[PDB]
Amino acid sequence: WVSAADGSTDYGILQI
Amino acid sequence: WVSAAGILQI
Amino acid sequence: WVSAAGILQI
Amino acid sequence: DSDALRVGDYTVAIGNPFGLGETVTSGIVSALGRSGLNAENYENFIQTDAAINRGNAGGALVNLNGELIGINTAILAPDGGNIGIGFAIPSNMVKNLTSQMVEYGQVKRGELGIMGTELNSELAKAMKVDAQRGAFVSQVLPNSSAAKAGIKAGDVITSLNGKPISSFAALRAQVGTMPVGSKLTLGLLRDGKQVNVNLELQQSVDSSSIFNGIEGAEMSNKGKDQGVVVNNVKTGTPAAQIGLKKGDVIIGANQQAVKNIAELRKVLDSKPSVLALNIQRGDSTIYLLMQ
Amino acid sequence: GDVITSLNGKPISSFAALRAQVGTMPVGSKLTLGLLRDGKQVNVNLELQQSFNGIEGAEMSNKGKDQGVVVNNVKTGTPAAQIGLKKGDVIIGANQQAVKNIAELRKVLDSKPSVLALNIQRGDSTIYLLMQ
Amino acid sequence: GDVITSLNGKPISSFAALRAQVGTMPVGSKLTLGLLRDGKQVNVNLELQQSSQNQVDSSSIFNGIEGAEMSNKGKDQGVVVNNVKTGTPAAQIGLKKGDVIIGANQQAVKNIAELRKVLDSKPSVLALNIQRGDSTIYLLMQ
Repeated sequence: WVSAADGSTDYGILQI
Repeated sequence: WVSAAGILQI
Repeated sequence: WVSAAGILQI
Repeated sequence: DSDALRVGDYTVAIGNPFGLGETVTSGIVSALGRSGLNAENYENFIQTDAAINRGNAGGALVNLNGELIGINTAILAPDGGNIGIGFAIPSNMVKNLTSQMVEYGQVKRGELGIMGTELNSELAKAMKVDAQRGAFVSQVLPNSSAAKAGIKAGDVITSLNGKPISSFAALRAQVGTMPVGSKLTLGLLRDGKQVNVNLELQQSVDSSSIFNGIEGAEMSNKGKDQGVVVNNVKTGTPAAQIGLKKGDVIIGANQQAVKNIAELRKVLDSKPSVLALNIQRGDSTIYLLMQ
Repeated sequence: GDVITSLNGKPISSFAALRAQVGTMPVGSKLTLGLLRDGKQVNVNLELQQSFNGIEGAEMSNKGKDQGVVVNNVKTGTPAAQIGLKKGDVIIGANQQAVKNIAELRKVLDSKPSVLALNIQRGDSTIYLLMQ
Repeated sequence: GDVITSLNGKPISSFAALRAQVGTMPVGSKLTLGLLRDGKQVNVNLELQQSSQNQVDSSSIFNGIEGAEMSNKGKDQGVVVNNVKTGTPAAQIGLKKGDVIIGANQQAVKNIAELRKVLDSKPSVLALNIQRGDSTIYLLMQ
């Protein structure tokens, strides 16, 4: 995958 | 035990 | 450890 | 007199290890005023390298003249076998505790009514205090013997009845064994000045004290024979698990009227299988069942 | 129930993007958002925010005229109430040094003592609080 | 301190039985109980009422969401949540006791009827406009 060099499906609730 | 096939309030 | 054979108040 | 003991003094232990029979071992006073094995207990231990194991408990610790200096109580052993670290309760504390049991069948516990903590070198620096050890007075309770005596917060206690003080924990243990009304004298240190004061011990509730196992609820008498009112309740405790809430007033139990804690305790002395409390929340009368 | 659609004019790709945008902006940055509530376009002016004198998660102030540092209000979860501090207390002094104001208090903290002994007073009683 | 012994003439086996008996009877049902106070037989006429608290489970409205009881609040003031169980599908979406559903999917909610009315629409995602304390929040479903 990526490597350094219930409720809406798109996301749980994040804080801004 | 049983399987499907304190003060209480009335 | 030990076995038988904060402000405190005085 | 255990107060004459000095580290280096020779000690002899006598007990019944592993039921072998009366067994005598020897050693010296490793250290004095040791405590911390159980922070809730009154402990001013004498430490000795004299052999002590399972069975020695309650045994005698004597000096070369055969005089009792302490009672062997516990050891520090990772394997349940002596490794040269044993503790005994100073003879003086025993003298005081037994003499009461002889007369009252229990101990009349008194207090000075002061809050405090151990005086370490760090705290001494902050408080501009000379002594690196002793009892530091956090605060004095109002209407307490200490208050009446003229003890102020920020004071450092250095001696008790002339005898120097090893630590706050020691002092706690000292007075913790003395009977109520005992007249004693303290050596204080405030602003680099030596002070002496005359004191007299005074009198000094949880639900575990009445139900023997039910914690998390304080309660006392209400007015004059108006029942037992509950002062405060803690969450997630055996008491609140049966319903008990602060503000309740116990009118009676098992069809017997309850005016005070004495009457309540008299119903519990009967030891009934099930307890039925007739308390009252606000305007309503309810019941609480136990067992 | 509002839906944010723009930030300082620039449209918003996602919530994750918006989070990253402002997450890099400095405290106090004044910005403007474009919202959508009930099919109506809304514009708002904002100013970033942090998560008298306050020490160690405890907010205090001065009392009258050089009458010490009185405690206005305390937080429970904070280390302040974890050492005993309650609202209404009045710091008379610390480490055997008289405290008239937040200036003299801070002057003791500049000394950086291993342990801090506060001579506060609750009610008609005088107590101490220790730190470190 | 009273002991109930009979219901509508029929003797009572246990408290649990009585609970089940009346628990199935419709609101406003007029019934009679046989009491025993101070060794004294008593008869009383009763009428079932609208339970203010713990009135209705949540699985009865969301068809699959258990662990949260709720009912109407005062006078068309929304659907308040009475009690919430831990480790349940309900609390898994955030729901907590004390919440008061004001509306859902931009439709006002005054009582359980209105709420169910929105669920009859069967939307893909449900957005509840509840209020905790003096704050207004939303809870999303699906």
